[PDB]
Amino acid sequence: CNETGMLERLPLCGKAFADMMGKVDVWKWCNLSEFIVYYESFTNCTEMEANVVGCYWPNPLAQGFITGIHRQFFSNCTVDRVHLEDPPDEVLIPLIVIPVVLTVAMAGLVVWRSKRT
Amino acid sequence: SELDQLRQEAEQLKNQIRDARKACADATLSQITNNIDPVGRIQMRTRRTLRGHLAKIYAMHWGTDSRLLVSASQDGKLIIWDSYTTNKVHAIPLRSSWVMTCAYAPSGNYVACGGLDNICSIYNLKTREGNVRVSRELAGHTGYLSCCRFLDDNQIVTSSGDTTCALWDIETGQQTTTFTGHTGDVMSLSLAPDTRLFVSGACDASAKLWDVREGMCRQTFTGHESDINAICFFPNGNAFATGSDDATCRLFDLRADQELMTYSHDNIICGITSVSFSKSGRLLLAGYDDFNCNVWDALKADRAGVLAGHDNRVSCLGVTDDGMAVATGSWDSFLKIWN
Amino acid sequence: SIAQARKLVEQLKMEANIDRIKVSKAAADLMAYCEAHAKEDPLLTPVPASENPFR
Amino acid sequence: DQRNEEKAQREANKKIEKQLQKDKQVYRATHRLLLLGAGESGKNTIVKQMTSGIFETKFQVDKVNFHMFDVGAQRDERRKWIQCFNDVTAIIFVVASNRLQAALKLFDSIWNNKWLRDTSVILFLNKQDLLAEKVLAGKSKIEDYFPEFARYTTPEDATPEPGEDPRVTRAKYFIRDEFLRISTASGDGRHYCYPHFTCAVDTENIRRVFNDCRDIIQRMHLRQYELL
Amino acid sequence: KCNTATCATQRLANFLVHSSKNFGPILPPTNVGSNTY
Amino acid sequence: QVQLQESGGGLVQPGGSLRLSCAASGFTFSNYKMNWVRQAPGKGLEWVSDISQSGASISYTGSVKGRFTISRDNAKNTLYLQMNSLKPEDTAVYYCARCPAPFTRDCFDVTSTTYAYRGQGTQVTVSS
Amino acid sequence: YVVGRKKMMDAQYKCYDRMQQLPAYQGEGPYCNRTWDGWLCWDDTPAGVLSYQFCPDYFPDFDPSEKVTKYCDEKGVWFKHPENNRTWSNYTMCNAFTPEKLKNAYVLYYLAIVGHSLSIFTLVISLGIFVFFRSLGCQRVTLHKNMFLTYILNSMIIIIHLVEVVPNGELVRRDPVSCKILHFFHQYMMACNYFWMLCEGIYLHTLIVVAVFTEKQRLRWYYLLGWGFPLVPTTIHAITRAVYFNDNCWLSVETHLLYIIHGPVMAALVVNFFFLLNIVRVLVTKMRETHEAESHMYLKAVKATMILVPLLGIQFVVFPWRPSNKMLGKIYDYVMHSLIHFQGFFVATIYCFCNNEVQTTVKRQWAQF
Ligand SMILES: CCCCCCCCCCCCCCCCC[C@H](O)OC[C@@H](COP(=O)([O-])OCC[N+](C)(C)C)O[C@@H](O)CCCCCCCCCCCCCCC
Ligand SMILES: CC(C)CCC[C@@H](C)[C@H]1CC[C@H]2[C@@H]3CC=C4C[C@@H](OC(=O)CCC(=O)O)CC[C@]4(C)[C@H]3CC[C@]12C
Ligand SMILES: CC(C)CCC[C@@H](C)[C@H]1CC[C@H]2[C@@H]3CC=C4C[C@@H](OC(=O)CCC(=O)O)CC[C@]4(C)[C@H]3CC[C@]12C
Ligand SMILES: *C(=O)CC[C@H](NC(=O)CCCCCCCCCCCCCCC)C(=O)O
Ligand SMILES: CCCCCCCCCCCCCCCC(=O)O
Ligand SMILES: CCCCCCCCCCCCCCCC(=O)O
Ligand SMILES: CCCCCCCCCCCCCCCC(=O)O
Ligand SMILES: CCCCCCCCCCCCCCCC(=O)O
Ligand SMILES: CCCCCCCCCCCCCCCC(=O)O
Ligand SMILES: CCCCCCCCCCCCCCCC(=O)O
Ligand SMILES: CCCCCCCCCCCCCCCC(=O)O
Ligand SMILES: CCCCCCCCCCCCCCCC(=O)O
Ligand SMILES: *[C@@H]1O[C@H](CO)[C@@H](O)[C@H](O)[C@H]1NC(C)=O
Ligand SMILES: *[C@@H]1O[C@H](CO)[C@@H](O)[C@H](O)[C@H]1NC(C)=O
Ligand SMILES: *[C@@H]1O[C@H](CO)[C@@H](O)[C@H](O)[C@H]1NC(C)=O
Repeated sequence: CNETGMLERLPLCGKAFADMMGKVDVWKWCNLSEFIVYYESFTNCTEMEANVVGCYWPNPLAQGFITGIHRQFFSNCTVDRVHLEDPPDEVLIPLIVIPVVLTVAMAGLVVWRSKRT
Repeated sequence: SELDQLRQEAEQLKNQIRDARKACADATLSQITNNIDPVGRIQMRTRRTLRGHLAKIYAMHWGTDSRLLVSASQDGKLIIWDSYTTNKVHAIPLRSSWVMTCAYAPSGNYVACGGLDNICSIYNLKTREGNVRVSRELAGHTGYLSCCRFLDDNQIVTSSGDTTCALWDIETGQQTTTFTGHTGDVMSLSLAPDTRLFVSGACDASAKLWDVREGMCRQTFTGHESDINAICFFPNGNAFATGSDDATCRLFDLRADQELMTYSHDNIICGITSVSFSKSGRLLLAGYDDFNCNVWDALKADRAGVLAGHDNRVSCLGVTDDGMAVATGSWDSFLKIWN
Repeated sequence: SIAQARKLVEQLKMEANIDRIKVSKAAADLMAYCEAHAKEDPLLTPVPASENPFR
Repeated sequence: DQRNEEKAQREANKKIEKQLQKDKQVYRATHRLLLLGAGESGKNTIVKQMTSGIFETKFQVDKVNFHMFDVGAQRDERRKWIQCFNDVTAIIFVVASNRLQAALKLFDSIWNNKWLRDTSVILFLNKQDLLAEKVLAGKSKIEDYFPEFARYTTPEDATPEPGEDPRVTRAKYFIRDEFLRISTASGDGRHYCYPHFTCAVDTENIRRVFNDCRDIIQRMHLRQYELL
Repeated sequence: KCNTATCATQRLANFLVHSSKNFGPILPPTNVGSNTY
Repeated sequence: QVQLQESGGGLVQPGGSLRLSCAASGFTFSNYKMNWVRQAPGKGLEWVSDISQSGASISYTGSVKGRFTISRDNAKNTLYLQMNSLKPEDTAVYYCARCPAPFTRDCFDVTSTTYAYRGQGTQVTVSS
Repeated sequence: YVVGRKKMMDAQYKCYDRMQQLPAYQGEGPYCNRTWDGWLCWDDTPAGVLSYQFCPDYFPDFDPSEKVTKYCDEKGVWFKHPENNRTWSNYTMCNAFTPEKLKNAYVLYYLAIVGHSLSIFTLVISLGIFVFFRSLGCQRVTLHKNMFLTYILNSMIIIIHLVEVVPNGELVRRDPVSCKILHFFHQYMMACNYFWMLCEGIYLHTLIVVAVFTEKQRLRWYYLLGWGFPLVPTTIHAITRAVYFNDNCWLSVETHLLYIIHGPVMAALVVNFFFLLNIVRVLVTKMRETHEAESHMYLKAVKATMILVPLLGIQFVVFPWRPSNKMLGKIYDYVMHSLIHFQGFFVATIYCFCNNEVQTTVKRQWAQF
């Protein structure tokens, strides 16, 4: 497809994204819910820019234009979220073996002490 | 020979009695009561269920107050119940766990018991210190005690598997009178309302009428085909009912000296374990081996009701002196009060 | 035994020489007793639940 | 003051039920046995090896309490007092191996009685030493009193002690099969028969009763769960 | 993934939750061919 | 009254035949299992043979098997005992014994010293 | 679908957030560059390895249980689709078998609703029979009453979870604490149900094998094992869940933290399996001592085993692993779900309705009434 032609078609919607970010609270740039529709329209915008030159979104080089604005405009935000990951085996294995061991020990205790009275 | 001469004389006397009894049989109790109104259907309900016994109950006896009752179980316990509140008044541990009979003195001061130990034990209930203790042990029977009934606080009649009955003096512990004549295990006895006569039922298919003071057998009643297990006097004292292993109950009259009525049914093929009359004598309650108690119309020989609350063999039943309730003991370790 | 058979004969004589009444007379006495005490029979006449001690 | 008597009666009833709970523990733990024998059977020697109408013998095996009862001054008629023993763990029936035919008739009556249908029988075929001396001598033949003995063969499942000869093994196993024919004819699973070749002075008799009683209680528990 | 017999009910519940408890035949399924990502 | 009267009996030569009859009265004969017991001189009572209520089940003691035949006629209320090839060992007083309870597989105490449901016995002597 | 575009857009923002925060690739060898395809985010991967990622939740036909695969060329470039010469990530397994899995899950859903409904109906009647008829009371029946109660409570909670939580998708998205509270009670009552199967196995093994003579035991140890001990693995799991894997309503099954509860449960059921083997061994020995025929011995040994399987939960031990084969997995689902959701009905039928002692007692009291 076209590499040279597509890169100059990019700044149009790029700076257009740089004005919608201005009207919304600058201090609230990190919360995506502030501009969920504007950030989306920028994506659908970048979608067909590559399509008009015939390149297939995503493109190895058009990603750098999205990364380019993501470097200067989104850097003061927390990268942490719900991780949802299992603990390491040094922690996970004792968490499973101990209740299993206590189960066998608890059953044998019933066999021992029920008739003992 | 003299044995064949004494035996042939017995057949002559038996034929003479059979002809004397047939001369008086002018009518049947069924024919004279054919016109009276039947009692309908007697549907009693279980009012109390007395729990606490660990093994099968062999006997029970009501007190003269129609409230307290004693029961004997083969776990070795005598329990005196308050049937109104179902509370236990006394729990008497027995020396021998094989008890087969129990009795409540008319004064309410003593209870008796006995069984395979061949001993009738007397327990004082009104001792000063308050612990029920054995007051006397009546030894002398060479067989298991099957039934005992108090004449008063100082007299008691016993029946045993030694084919004999005895009258005891509780203070001295001696047999004042021995009643012999049965050829089988005497299973039950019933005192007359005046306590001057009593009838005994044995395993010789025969019932006998005894004089308490004279110590002699006055009348011998036959008609049953198997062992007589239970016996009860009619309220007036001129008749008595018997229950035998031939699955029949029979009513005998003392003055007519023969049988009057048979209480049987084709679907009943189990022996009778207990019999009792109502206050008026109209109802003859019988306990059976099929776990059931049948209420018979004594005058019409009709089945008037069934008590089907027990889960094992009904061993004993008794009606209060005021006729308010019937108590039933069974091998399922429970006593039930019916109204 | 001989002494057992002789005692049985002596007992059958005492039971044969008794005065018996007719069965009709005996049956009427039992029936007349039940009618005179039918009201006092709680099992025959169901007592009211107000005065039943086993309510 | 009717509330003062009704509260004193409930207090006495609570103290009685506390004692009855202790008596239930002792009663349910003890295993009762009935010892029945025949004419000159040898049961008195087994009791000796561990007026009065019944005799009681208490012994312990592996901390288990046993209470064996022996009938004393009772007449030869049993159809009434034998019903008292319908809830014992087992009936120990001692037989001296025609007194033998009398024991077979008594065993049939006990096995087929309607109240003893759920009671097991521990059969002690006693006097096995005296049976050997009689067969070895050969004075009186069992075929004269048991015609089917001439057609009898020792079962293949037999366990003869290597000391005795096949004549004694054939005789003692025929007598056992006489009792087992009665037991297998009416054995529907309610009760079982445990036959043992015993001598009156054997020390294994107490252990035999313990092992049979453990089998009876095991089969009772399996029947409660409907497994057997 | 648990894949144990005692986890069967939990696996069934987890699957239906993500399907929004839908049992109807879905409209033409999502393209996962060459035309898409 | 339950009555059992044994008939037959008498002197017979060794190898001879006899037939004993038991006339029963006072009970439903069809409901009871019947027995034959005997008491030899200087010996106790010994069970010989029994027969069920219907007559299908029949058992004998070993000493008489093949020689004695028991049978009952419920219509005539009679119990029979056919004794063939009699031996001097068969000399005894033969009693007709009834089981105590009806509809019962067990039969208790028929050989007791004192038993109510048993006849007076007939004498059978086998001598040359 | 608008909510799907919502979760797709934040994933793109989180991916460019991730590629920025992630340090540069350390290994000097050739590698595939960090890339965001239209749907998922891919980190730097070496050459010749095919990355695996869970399927997105952007569409109704997409199953998050399935995996997404992307291949890295040994030259260092991403996989190119042959038809169009395009960088392509494989999302085929996402919705390839969803309509057939959804059809099967529809049947299993109502199988669970009907099985637990029928179980509650029969067990409540069975519990009412053992409560009303005092004659049936004994130590075995006392443990049966507790066993029946676990089935009833477990079935009621499962029905509530299936009827209330499962269809309500907006409830899962809001993730209220009441959802995680119901899950804790669901896991506790589930674990009590299995541990009371162990209580039945221990009591039966003690009666038949170990302490035959003992007729009365202290049932306090069964109450502690059946009702009390299940609190231990449920609490440990709940604490580790609220710390490491805290998803909406704790509905995820991917976390290995589930084995904190299902581990001990499997251990309790394996002990029950060895109780059953010993019990069957004792029973077979009993039939051999009585010289029973070999034909009837086999029929009586299978019958005893078959009535003990629903009591002891043996079906969880013999079929503990779901096969990965799809046709055998479909058979496994219908078999196990049937045996799981109808277990309470089987226990109530075998041990109350078909119990001969219960039949004779009920027939007598009904005949009197
Ligand atoms: C007294 C009774 C006791 C019972 C004790 C337990 C006995 C065993 C119970 C289970 C027996 C059957 C197990 C195997 C089931 C196979 C299901 C078969 O493959 O598919 C049937 C399915 C529809 O298939 P589809 O058309 O492809 O679906 C298309 C679906 N799509 C439209 C969404 C795409 O289900 C339908 O027939 C009915 C659907 C609703 C009911 C589901 C089953 C509920 C439980 C029934 C049995 C309950 C117990 C017995 C009765 C009381
Ligand atoms: C969803 C969550 C919040 C439910 C929690 C319910 C528990 C608090 C309940 C349900 C089952 C109950 C148990 C059911 C049966 C018994 C046996 C009972 O003891 C008996 O032996 C009673 C029956 C008998 O007499 O045979 C003592 C209470 C206990 C442990 C109960 C204690 C309270 C339990 C654990
Ligand atoms: C919050 C949710 C998850 C429910 C958790 C319930 C537990 C905190 C409690 C509630 C009731 C408790 C039970 C109440 C009574 C008993 C009976 C007790 O045993 C006896 O009373 C002995 C009886 C005897 O053997 O005679 C043993 C503990 C146990 C099971 C307790 C265990 C702990 C339980 C289940
Ligand atoms: C998705 O939308 C599914 C939601 C809904 N399903 C249901 O509504 C299921 C119905 C819940 C069944 C509850 C029945 C319990 C009865 C138990 C009675 C036992 C009592 C004991 C004797 C008195 C759907 O749309 O399908
Ligand atoms: C078998 C019983 C199950 C009970 C399940 C109860 C589930 C709901 C619990 C709600 C707890 C309170 C949640 C809201 C708290 C608040 O916002 O104030
Ligand atoms: C009766 C027991 C009820 C148990 C209920 C458990 C509810 C757990 C809820 C967890 C919420 C999240 C806690 C961690 C929060 C965080 O650190 O991010
Ligand atoms: C019925 C209570 C059982 C015991 C408590 C169960 C767990 C309840 C709380 C779950 C969330 C815990 C979050 C904090 C964990 C921590 O202390 O690190
Ligand atoms: C009672 C004896 C011991 C019983 C031990 C039971 C162990 C059950 C294990 C279940 C599967 C555990 C996870 C397997 C999958 C994996 O982590 O790779
Ligand atoms: C779907 C349910 C499956 C149930 C499978 C149960 C398997 C039980 C196996 C029992 C083996 C018993 C071996 C006894 C050996 C012996 O003592 O001779
Ligand atoms: C001991 C009985 C079953 C308990 C263990 C549950 C596992 C199912 C049976 C074997 C298959 C388990 C495979 C585990 C997978 C793995 O470890 O990679
Ligand atoms: C007490 C342990 C019992 C074990 C019984 C056999 C369990 C075998 C589990 C593994 C084989 C069956 C499942 C295979 C699944 C697969 O290959 O994908
Ligand atoms: C008596 C309990 C039975 C439990 C198992 C019931 C379900 C299994 C039997 C029926 C389904 C068999 C497999 C069908 C597979 C298919 O649909 O092709
Ligand atoms: C990643 O992309 C950048 C784009 O400028 C390129 O320079 C670099 O070589 C790439 N790294 C790879 C493909 O490993
Ligand atoms: C993809 O690249 C190969 C290698 O050069 C080329 O042959 C092929 O034509 C390309 N794909 C298409 C659809 O043209
Ligand atoms: C995508 O995956 C499926 C199954 O996972 C496989 O059959 C197919 O060949 C894969 N496509 C490519 C291009 O590798």
